[PDB]
Amino acid sequence: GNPVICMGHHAVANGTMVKTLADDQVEVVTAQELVESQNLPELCPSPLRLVDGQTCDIINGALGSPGCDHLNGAEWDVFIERPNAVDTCYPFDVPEYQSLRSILANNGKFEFIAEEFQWNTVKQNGKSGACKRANVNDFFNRLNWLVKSDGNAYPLQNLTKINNGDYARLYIWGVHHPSTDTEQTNLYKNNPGGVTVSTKTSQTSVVPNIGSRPLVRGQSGRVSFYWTIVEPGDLIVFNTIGNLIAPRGHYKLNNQKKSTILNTAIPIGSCVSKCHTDKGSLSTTKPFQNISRIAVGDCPRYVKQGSLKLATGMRNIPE
Amino acid sequence: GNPVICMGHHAVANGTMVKTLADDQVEVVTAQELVESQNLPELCPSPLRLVDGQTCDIINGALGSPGCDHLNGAEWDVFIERPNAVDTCYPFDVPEYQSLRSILANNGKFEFIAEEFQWNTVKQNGKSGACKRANVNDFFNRLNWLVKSDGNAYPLQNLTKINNGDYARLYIWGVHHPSTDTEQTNLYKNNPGGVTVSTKTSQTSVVPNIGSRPLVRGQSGRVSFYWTIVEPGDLIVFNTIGNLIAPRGHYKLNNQKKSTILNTAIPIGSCVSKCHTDKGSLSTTKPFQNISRIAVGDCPRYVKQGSLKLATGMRNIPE
Amino acid sequence: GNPVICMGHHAVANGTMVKTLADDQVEVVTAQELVESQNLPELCPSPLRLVDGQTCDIINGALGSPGCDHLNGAEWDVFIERPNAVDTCYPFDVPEYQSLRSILANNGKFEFIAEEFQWNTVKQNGKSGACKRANVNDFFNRLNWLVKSDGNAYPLQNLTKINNGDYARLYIWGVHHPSTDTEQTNLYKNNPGGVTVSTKTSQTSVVPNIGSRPLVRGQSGRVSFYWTIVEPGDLIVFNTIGNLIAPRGHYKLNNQKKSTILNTAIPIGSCVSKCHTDKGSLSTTKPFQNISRIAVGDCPRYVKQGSLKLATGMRNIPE
Amino acid sequence: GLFGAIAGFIENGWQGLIDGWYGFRHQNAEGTGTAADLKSTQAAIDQINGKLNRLIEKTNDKYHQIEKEFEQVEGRIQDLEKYVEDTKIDLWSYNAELLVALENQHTIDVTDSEMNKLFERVRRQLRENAEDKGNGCFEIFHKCDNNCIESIRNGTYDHDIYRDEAINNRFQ
Amino acid sequence: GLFGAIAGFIENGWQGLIDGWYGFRHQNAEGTGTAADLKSTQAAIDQINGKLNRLIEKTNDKYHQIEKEFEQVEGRIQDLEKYVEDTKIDLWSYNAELLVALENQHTIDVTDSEMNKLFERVRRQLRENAEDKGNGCFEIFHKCDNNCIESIRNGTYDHDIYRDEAINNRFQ
Amino acid sequence: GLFGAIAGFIENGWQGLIDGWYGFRHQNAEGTGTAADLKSTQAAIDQINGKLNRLIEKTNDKYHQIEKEFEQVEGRIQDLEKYVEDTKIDLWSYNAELLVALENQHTIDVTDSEMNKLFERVRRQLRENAEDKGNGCFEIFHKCDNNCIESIRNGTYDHDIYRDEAINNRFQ
Ligand SMILES: *[C@@H]1O[C@H](CO)[C@@H](O)[C@H](O)[C@H]1NC(C)=O
Ligand SMILES: *[C@@H]1O[C@H](CO)[C@@H](O)[C@H](O)[C@H]1NC(C)=O
Ligand SMILES: *[C@@H]1O[C@H](CO)[C@@H](O)[C@H](O)[C@H]1NC(C)=O
Ligand SMILES: *[C@@H]1O[C@H](CO)[C@@H](O)[C@H](O)[C@H]1NC(C)=O
Ligand SMILES: *[C@@H]1O[C@H](CO)[C@@H](O)[C@H](O)[C@H]1NC(C)=O
Ligand SMILES: *[C@@H]1O[C@H](CO)[C@@H](O)[C@H](O)[C@H]1NC(C)=O
Repeated sequence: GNPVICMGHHAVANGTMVKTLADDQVEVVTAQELVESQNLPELCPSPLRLVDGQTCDIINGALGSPGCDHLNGAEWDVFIERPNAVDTCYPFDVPEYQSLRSILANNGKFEFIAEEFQWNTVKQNGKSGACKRANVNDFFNRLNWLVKSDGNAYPLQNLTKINNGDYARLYIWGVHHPSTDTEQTNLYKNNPGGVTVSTKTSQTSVVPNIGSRPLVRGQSGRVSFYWTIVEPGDLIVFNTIGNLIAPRGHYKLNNQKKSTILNTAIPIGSCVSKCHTDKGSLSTTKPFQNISRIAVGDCPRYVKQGSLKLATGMRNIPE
Repeated sequence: GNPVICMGHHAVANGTMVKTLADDQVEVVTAQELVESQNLPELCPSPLRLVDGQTCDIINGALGSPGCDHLNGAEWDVFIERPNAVDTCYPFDVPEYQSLRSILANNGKFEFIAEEFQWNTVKQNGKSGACKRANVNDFFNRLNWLVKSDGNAYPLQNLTKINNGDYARLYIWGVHHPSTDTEQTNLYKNNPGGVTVSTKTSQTSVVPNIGSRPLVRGQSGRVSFYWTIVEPGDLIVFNTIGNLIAPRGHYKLNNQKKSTILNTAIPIGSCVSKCHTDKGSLSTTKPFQNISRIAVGDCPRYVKQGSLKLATGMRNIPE
Repeated sequence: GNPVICMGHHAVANGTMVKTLADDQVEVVTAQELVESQNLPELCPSPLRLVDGQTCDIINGALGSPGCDHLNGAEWDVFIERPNAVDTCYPFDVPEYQSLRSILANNGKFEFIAEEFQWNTVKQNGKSGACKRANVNDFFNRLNWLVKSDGNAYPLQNLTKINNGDYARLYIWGVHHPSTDTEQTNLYKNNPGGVTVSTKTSQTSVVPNIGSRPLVRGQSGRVSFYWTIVEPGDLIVFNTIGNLIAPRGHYKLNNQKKSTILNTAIPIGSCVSKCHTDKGSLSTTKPFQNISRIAVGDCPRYVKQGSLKLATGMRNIPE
Repeated sequence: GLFGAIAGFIENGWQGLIDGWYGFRHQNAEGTGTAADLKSTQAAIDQINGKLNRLIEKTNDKYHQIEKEFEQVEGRIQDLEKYVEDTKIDLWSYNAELLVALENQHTIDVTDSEMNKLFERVRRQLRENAEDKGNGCFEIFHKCDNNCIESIRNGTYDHDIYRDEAINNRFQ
Repeated sequence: GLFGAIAGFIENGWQGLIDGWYGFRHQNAEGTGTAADLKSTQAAIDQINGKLNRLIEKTNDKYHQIEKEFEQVEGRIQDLEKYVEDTKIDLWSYNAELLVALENQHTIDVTDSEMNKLFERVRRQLRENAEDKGNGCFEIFHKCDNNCIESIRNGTYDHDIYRDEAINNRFQ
Repeated sequence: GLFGAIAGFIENGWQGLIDGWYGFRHQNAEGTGTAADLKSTQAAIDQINGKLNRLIEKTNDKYHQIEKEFEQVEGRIQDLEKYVEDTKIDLWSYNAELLVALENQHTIDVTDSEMNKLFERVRRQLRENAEDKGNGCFEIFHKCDNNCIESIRNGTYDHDIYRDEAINNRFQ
């Protein structure tokens, strides 16, 4: 009665600590990290379709400000908006800015359908020094600045665009706020002005607000931009006695809107990834990440923990 | 030393696959489905109280449009709003539409309390061809269209309603937007009009907006509706120099608001269920469902999975 | 072959019932309650910094209404706002009330920086019987009521404040709504009035609304308050032809905003706690609480359950 | 399973066991038989029902909520409403996925455990009168008629009655 | 429990065992006694306190949030605020309900396991010198005085010392 | 572990076992040796892989969401957006924290279980020919050359062959 057989298990010199229900630090033979804490220093242009706005944010892109011509016809899964983007035109605001930005970004393309508006008597294509294009006074190339005729006339405008296409139309238009009563009359004769844009079931009415604003690119006036969506089987009516910044057409809206926008200064590179944060793309399989709450695409879920180790082996008890 | 006794367990010919932590497909003897993927093709009128709006949505129901008389006095747990509901009156909009719809739906009843408004000099009960009732020009029967007297007078209106009841009051009122300066003067003499409705601590002021809107039922004008809630111990003051669409009273608000609205084309049947989706009622005990995120009542929780099988037996190893 | 040794475990006369996956009531030797269902009848002033608004809510505190002088210079982690707070000044409203209240509360201090505004011709320091201070007609001590000169003049106001400090500035200002045309002219000569306040990139324009409101402290008029934030490197421009309730300076905004507000009638005591509810502070280590969804500080997570017992011992099988 | 009984040293289940989850299968001089064990079967069943009752339990009784379907995009507020609902759904879908997984893993370990408990019960009944064959079967080292077998199944088996016979057979 | 010791082959607990969670109860020629086992008791306690520390752990430190009480209905935005909070509370309440259930099920399985470990430890100490009676008790087939018993409890028991005596008693 | 094998009656692991997770270590007249067990190792590995597959599984494929960073405070709506995202993050962080803890606790119990299963397998192969020494080692009471040892490891060991020799050595 002398031979002996022993049953046992493997071990390593130095294992990895993991958490359980009952212990914050248990040494196991092998483990796998579930939190991704590294990012790429660049944005991957594949397999998602990225469009770099460069010096234009998505709002000035849509208005057609100087320097945004490269965005014409662009299509994107993710619009890349740059923090150092700058205004290069007449000073403006958008009462529901984030909402318009959301719509443009979500839609995912800049497909503009030009249209002829038969405006009456009034002069078209007004320009400004605040919006210069190659040293020449210009304006938003998607917008049409209406002013009084040489005969000092600004008659009531009353125009209709009917939509019997198979897509919803996005009309972007604006109302100009002069600095003084003089500027008001000098531009639009009538005082006060007024704009009313309406569909069958919705409407927007704006009365201009005359007053001095801070000087921006040599202007105390402001343009406030609005938008109107026109569904198939609907129609839009523009009504003005002054101060209208008219559209030159409409943007096409996709029926299905699948896109978005990402604001970051990180440059676009040559890598391949379907997950993008504002800190750069991720190339990982881990189920979680702690890099940024701002993440677009096929991404790990954002968590606060810097590390969460999944045990992939038994307890390590060496010797 | 020859007899033998064996310990064992049962098995079936063909078992059911379930998921665990370690295996996506394990065969067990029996299992139970936790996701409900079947619905009834109808809405159950018991034990919840449903009110079918039919051709009237809840907003026109509150306004008292033609065809909505059947909703008078209605009380509901769930207002059933129909996709094919149509406008049958003067073209209108509601600046905070979804908010008004929410309040009316949540309140859960149409209890209208008529009141006498001693309007001065002005004509009452204005009607329109856009809102015909049995071939006769009419209007919202909860609203009162004030216009100038035959003596071409529209004096400043200045009326007060005090609330010393034991319930909060909902006043629904509107402001009319004429198509032209002519229509403005022809209706209200003064130009411009103006409305101010206020309580002790809140107020709403509206200036009419004259302009051409699209033709709807033969009208280029629009009515914009607003509302004012008057708590017990408070009072409401109506102030007008034109264009007011006056209330004929107020709706009673329940102190506790427990109701809601469900928009669907699904017909009401004869079944019994306390869970309603926009696809029809559910008759199930399962803890989850994948039919619709839109669910009202005592319902299973909505999940994405089409199926989730709970093991109710041991592993099946047949032969 | 006679001795016997037995292996066993302890038990008590009466144990505690707990829940598991398979049983709603299991008796274990010991258990620990994880839901905190008791609160203190007072608010702990340590170690968090509490500021009692007393008879002043945070809005009148900011405006500097009579009775709010005690809030001058105050700094808080949690502003304690009282349900029985009352208005002691000219009747007012705030178009985005909850938004302004949030900003003030979140900012966490009342550091007012007085500035000299070189208003032209107009009289300053207008007062009112609705806002008495020691039997003398007064006003919000942070606001400056501009009215017409003795020479019956109210010239266009056109003033600029530039921000080259290292902090963002909060300007609070208002627009007065007269009860009648007479009151309008008697106060501001011009009719109508008008206000335009703007920065480089933002603006707010308000036209007064003349009409009768309910009598509050002997007044039918109302003041609507607005605000403008001016970042470093930006500037603000005030533009008025009447009805402006001008600021006397600006509040300092912290870069990092970490504070909040708690509305409750619970008195402040002498206890120490970092968790505050609207029902009183909590002093507990439990991970959960069922006292109130409204909780500020280092608090247990709010749950619906009144009790959840964690087993801290084996199953109790006595005798 | 954690105990390695079901799909372990028990090679397979018994399709002929139709009146129980666990049971006895024997062979003696008189013949063969299969009989279900009541206590083991009930223990497994009760614990599985406990899961069922706790699971199919609580209401989720909701009425006025938020809009969840939208004709056209509006922007900021609609984005938040859509984001709130999608967030809710993912979390709950996760909960469901995990819950079922947890229950099933536990259900299998419980049933595997109950099998093992039955084998161990009988092992302790037999004492030195039998030997583990390794396949969940005990070789009984004494004559054991149908009455003897039943006494094992119903727990009245007295090992001292057969011990002398059994020890003699085992070790000579 | 998964191992079937507590509320299993151990018929009940000991109310007289007030200094430990597990222990020994013996009877020999000199009398009877009950003594706690420190190692088994401590193992159970450490794992249970471990749960407690991980549970009663992390802050949830929140200040500026959203309004959660409302005087009167406002509509869309208030509906969303109300819906967001109600959604949050249900999710956390679920988490709490499940957490306690998971911990408790595990706590019972651990304690049942630790009982079983102690019995198995002693079983291995005794070798061929004792027999399992079926109730968590071992019949010892040799004279075992108080010093002998203590050697078992403190793990110094040497089976070879009594082996001849024990085997002779067992099989003759 | 629940079974008390790993970090239990097995005092420690084997750093020399580099081609398996579990195995055999023997000493006979011919010498000593260590050899991995394929079935036990594979069983542990497969179940851990199942966890990995189910864990590193599903997409979370999101595009248009909400703003999550803000230059300056705006009030009510921004408060709600911030509150929504913060609520979301805490819940998922909770989910992750609990998930890993649950998996790891289960992983340790599985591996400890697979260790115990192997020991029990060999125990049943050896029958009355060996005795448990208490440290995961069996004292074999008959001559066992390398072929004999291998027959144990590969499961072809026939206890009846050595039974007479073994019984005689054990009890005389
Ligand atoms: C112009 O306005 C009149 C009424 O003022 C309206 O009947 C007509 O349809 C309008 N024309 C267009 C082209 O909108
Ligand atoms: C993410 O975790 C890593 C460590 O895993 C840590 O160094 C880093 O700071 C974390 N990122 C954060 C907290 O944003
Ligand atoms: C009418 O207005 C005057 C002031 O213009 C006010 O004194 C009076 O109370 C008002 N009457 C009603 C009934 O509102
Ligand atoms: C729900 O699940 C069933 C299968 O269980 C599937 O056929 C159905 O399409 C699902 N419903 C959805 C995805 O809306
Ligand atoms: C006053 O207004 C004029 C134009 O109307 C402007 O040039 C000037 O800067 C303004 N002054 C101040 C102090 O804002
Ligand atoms: C909290 O739970 C206690 C019991 O633990 C109960 O008495 C109390 O009413 C609960 N508080 C609620 C439901 O607000």
